[PDB]
Amino acid sequence: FANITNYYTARSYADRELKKSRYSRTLSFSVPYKFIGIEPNDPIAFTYERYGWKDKFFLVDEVENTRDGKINLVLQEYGEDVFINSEQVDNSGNDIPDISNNVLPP
Amino acid sequence: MRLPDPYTNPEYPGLGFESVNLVDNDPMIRDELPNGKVKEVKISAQYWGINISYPELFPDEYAFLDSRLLEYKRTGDYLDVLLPQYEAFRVRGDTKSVTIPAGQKGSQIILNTNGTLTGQPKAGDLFKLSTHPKVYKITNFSSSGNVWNISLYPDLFITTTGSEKPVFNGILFRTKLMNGDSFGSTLNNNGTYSGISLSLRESL
Repeated sequence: FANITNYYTARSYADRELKKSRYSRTLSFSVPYKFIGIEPNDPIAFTYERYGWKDKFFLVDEVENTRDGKINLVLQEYGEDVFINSEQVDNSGNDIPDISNNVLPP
Repeated sequence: MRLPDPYTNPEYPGLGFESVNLVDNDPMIRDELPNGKVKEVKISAQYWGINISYPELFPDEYAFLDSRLLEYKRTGDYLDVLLPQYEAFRVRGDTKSVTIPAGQKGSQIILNTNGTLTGQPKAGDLFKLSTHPKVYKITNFSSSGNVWNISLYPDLFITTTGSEKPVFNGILFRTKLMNGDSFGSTLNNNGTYSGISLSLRESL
């Protein structure tokens, strides 16, 4: 992490990434001109009865708009647990100041 | 410029249209969803396609027809094509005292005949405005007094400015000759020209 300096925030973000890595499954399909307005990172519930899917959570990853009113989509599977935060402990006592690089007085 | 037909030129009976083909060209994007609902999308314009076939042509008939076609290709004019089957005279009178309210951009013309026109147009006839060259077919007609409600197949290619005058008789297709890139006619040993076909397209 380049832009994160808080230890607990970085730990939470790493936990989120680890949770998000467990859902690696993408889906692509096309929809008619209706449903216009879909944008990436939008919540979509997929329901395909042939599979064991009933309102499965997905996030838009790729959206392509054509001039003949057809929208191509690529969904990315997510979960609810991705956005809940697990309890952590305090690293307050593990700080290591650099008190070196100077001459100690007598 | 008018295409030679046995109305203006009866001395050349071989110039008659042995068979015409009025082609309805309205390109659309048709998509069939798996739920059984077929959906269409229309963007491009509709243009009447006319295909003319000819019989064996004697040297004088072919000379006249070829001179006219070469004159067309020289001046870059527009061939006018007259279909006899669409020349039934129903509406008669003056089309200058009739008024068309402006702002009509849909697929329907509402005009006040002002009682100056006798007869009524029939569905399936040919209708055209005086300020635009596009040719329309009347799909429905309801008359309530002097105001007429004419319904046209192609959506109005122009927005009425209030100065347009309806034209019911003497309607010509402002066509442009296709397949003119490779245009030819074989002359047989018996002196008659064969294999002449005109694929025309309405270039409004």
